[PDB]
Amino acid sequence: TDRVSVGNLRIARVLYDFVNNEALPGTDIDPDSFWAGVDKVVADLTPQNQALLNARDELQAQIDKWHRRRVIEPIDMDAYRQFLTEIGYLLPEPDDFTITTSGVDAEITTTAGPQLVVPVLNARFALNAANARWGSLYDALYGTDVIPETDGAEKGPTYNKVRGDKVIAYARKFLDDSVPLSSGSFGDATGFTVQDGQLVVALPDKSTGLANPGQFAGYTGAAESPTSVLLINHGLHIEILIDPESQVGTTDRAGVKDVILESAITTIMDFEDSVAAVDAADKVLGYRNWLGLNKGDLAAAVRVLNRDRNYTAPGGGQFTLPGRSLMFVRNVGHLMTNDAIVDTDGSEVFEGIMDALFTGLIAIHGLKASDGPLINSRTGSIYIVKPKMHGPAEVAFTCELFSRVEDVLGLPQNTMKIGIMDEERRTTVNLKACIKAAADRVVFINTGFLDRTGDEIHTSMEAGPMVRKGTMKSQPWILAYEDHNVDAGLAAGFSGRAQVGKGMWTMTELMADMVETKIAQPRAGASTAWVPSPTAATLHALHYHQVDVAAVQQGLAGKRRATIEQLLTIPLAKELAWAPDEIREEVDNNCQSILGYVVRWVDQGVGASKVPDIHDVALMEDRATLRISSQLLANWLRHGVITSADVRASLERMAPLVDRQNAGDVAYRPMAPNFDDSIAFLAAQELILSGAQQPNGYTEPILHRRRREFKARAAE
Ligand SMILES: O=C(O)/C(O)=C/C(=O)c1c[nH]c2ccccc12
Ligand SMILES: O=C(O)/C(O)=C/C(=O)c1c[nH]c2ccccc12
Ligand SMILES: [Mg+2]
Ligand SMILES: [Mg+2]
Ligand SMILES: [Mg+2]
Ligand SMILES: [Mg+2]
Repeated sequence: TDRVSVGNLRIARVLYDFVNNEALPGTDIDPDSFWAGVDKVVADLTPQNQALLNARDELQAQIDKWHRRRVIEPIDMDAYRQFLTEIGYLLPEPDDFTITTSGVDAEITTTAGPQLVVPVLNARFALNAANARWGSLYDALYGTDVIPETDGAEKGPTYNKVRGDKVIAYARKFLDDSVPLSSGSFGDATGFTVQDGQLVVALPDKSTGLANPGQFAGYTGAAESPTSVLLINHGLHIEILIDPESQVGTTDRAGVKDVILESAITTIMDFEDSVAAVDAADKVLGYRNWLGLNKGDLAAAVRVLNRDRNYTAPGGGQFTLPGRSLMFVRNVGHLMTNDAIVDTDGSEVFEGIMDALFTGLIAIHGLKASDGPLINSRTGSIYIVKPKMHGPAEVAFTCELFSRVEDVLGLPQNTMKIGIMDEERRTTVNLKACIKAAADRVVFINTGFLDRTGDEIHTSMEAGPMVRKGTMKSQPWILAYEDHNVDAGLAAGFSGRAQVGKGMWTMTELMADMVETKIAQPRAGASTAWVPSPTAATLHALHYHQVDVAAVQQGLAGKRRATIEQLLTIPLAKELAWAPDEIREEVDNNCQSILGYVVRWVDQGVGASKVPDIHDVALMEDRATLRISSQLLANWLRHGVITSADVRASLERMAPLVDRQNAGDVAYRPMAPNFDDSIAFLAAQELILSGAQQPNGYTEPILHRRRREFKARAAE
């Protein structure tokens, strides 16, 4: 075969060559030392990794049996909690402590703003994401439904000046709200000059300054005639571009062309739930993009990474603001193996261990000058998001895994920082202990609420039928879970030190709703929350201007707003909650969601994209939504809500629907009418019917297997 032998390992040639020829040069790490380190880290940590997974199996088995020796319905909370305690699921809270993480960048410790997540396998999206640090507010307002397409203000093939005027007025009002004038309104401004180092705004009757002069951050061009004016509010920059000779500028009363918002302050380059990668060839594509990102030289077809932005300080001197979001990388979690490396017995190597070694190695390039200044962390950290951990022993393992990798890479200890996803129940209920296990590495906690819902369903699979998917977002457990996350963070001293993050808005086209509703996240003390696109980053940024996150977090200090009983309130459906037609649309909804996502995953290897749902609402969802949908259907089938023919009929009904929605594509092979000849259709069916039997309801084992099958089939 085509592998390279290194001690006990057999490494796929593509990955071996990539590491040697692309990743290693420039690092000063000796190739022989690196590979021997890989072999030794893998040898030392593999049995512990496996034991952690066995522990999940043991715990879930005990829970399944507890429910199966079932009473007559309502759960006895005191008994249940005592049970969780006795089996080591629910562990004691450690005493109060404060995190000690150092060498973290201001983007994480201090700045509250949007956090963008993007599939690393897509080079052009990853590039747009890195550049999303700065975004046009005019484009984001004009191009979405935040400005209502009413009579007269609708989007056409050419610019609609009536709609344009609304965009302008929306932005003026934002300016008045965020950086107030001493008197008057930006709506009445006729010009901007800089005089003796202070901003002067001409009104039609007089001139005025900012109510708070300190919000004047800089400018470009001559002071007497600046091309732009830079402001700051709540640590976020706003830049008024001034150009009377432009399409929009000629219409504006002050010659204003656009308002640019500092938007995606950080971006997560994703190797996990938003990509499909099932072998070395797939991993390498991802590693190569992550490499191009850190070196500054990634470029896509049809392009490049933005340079830093130049300004003149009011006081007088040239300075620079970052032109890119600070980049995290999301590694895969502890579950999966990947044949990119096998051992001598032919066993696949743990993929999470590989990601640490390789994304860790590659990240070193972002700590040094690109060939321009260094791309990423100026304070010397590597930021890794670690998803899907179950409890504090699993966090401690990641800690030791990073420590060992730091040794192999010749990096100082604690260089590799951890963004902890709070997205599994055993982590939620032991959160304080989970943070403590990462006390000198943690840079965020985040409520990954979609995965969290999946785990909620799987954990209590045998308890009874669960409420519908759309109901989950408002169940007591999840609300308690959101508050409990913030409390634990603030109490560990995250304020000023680490991000307290919240979850993804998935409805990419429903931007007016996002602007209206996602404001609840910073209001809840979240210093960050996830957005699916640069456009969504720009709009979510509005929320950080209206909400003083720092102040909100100070007010929340010391409070305990969720009990363990609330956390443990299983989302069981009640007596006769649904009519026949309600059950049927919930089934169709889920079968459509599964099919539309799985067909692109297995056939084209796309792990995330805009997928229209049943009512054609565009959704940017990923593997976690699949986890929920398959687990819910498995749960309804398990408890007799629906029959196996119900499931079949719905799959078979929804399948041509999906073929139609994707009739546009060219690599698309239709599932109907020969369903059993469709590897994707079979994968979809398997995720439901075998769903209850997947470890913690995870979808990767079925998905990886079927994608690999498809790839193999398309080669004979
Ligand atoms: O009485 C109780 O409340 C309680 O929980 C009893 C026990 O767990 C055990 C008693 N003998 C044992 C041997 C092995 C493992 C557990 C036990
Ligand atoms: O809630 C979770 O468990 C979680 O981790 C969220 C996600 O991964 C994403 C949800 N929609 C997305 C679109 C693009 C990239 C990532 C995502
Ligand atoms: Mg006992
Ligand atoms: Mg997740
Ligand atoms: Mg319901
Ligand atoms: Mg199981």
